[PDB]
Amino acid sequence: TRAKAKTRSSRAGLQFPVGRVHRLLRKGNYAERVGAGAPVYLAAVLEYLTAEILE
DNA sequence: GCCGCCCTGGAGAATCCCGGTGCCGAGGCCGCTCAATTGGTCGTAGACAGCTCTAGCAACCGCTTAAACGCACGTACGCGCTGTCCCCCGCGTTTTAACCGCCAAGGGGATTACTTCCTAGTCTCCAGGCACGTGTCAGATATATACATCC
Repeated sequence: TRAKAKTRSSRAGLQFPVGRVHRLLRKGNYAERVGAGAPVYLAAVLEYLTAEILE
């Protein structure tokens, strides 16, 4: 009985994809392990910088 | 009496406005579809605690001595002014090639799918290279002592 799946971006209240950023961090040869909050934080920072330049 | 010239009225055509209908840009909807999500398991990265030894730090001392500082002088150089000439800019005219639109065939390269096999990851065991400490040894250096000599 799986629950209703929701995205990690909606959990973090973001528009940038947390899962895509996590996959690019895991396959980008940056470290052996990637923490859970690191793609959330990096997606938030990227979304903020995009918001500043777009405004 | 006959013919020519000036003044004024109503009907035909051009233009503005509105309604019906067709076409371009964008958004909602649907379908595929693959990558994010969820759930469970497990190994290990890192947090935590503990002991030992070394570096840093605040505030003080004392001594030395070379660097910093202050001052006077002088003169070299930054800067302003003037001349001059030359070279770059503005403009008119002529050329010319960039740009766009065309063949004509062929290869390079990006994808999609598939097959195969070689090579690199992983695991276990072992041994020798690297790091550290030390005994020993030959080259470099300083002086002890003996011989020739000037006054």
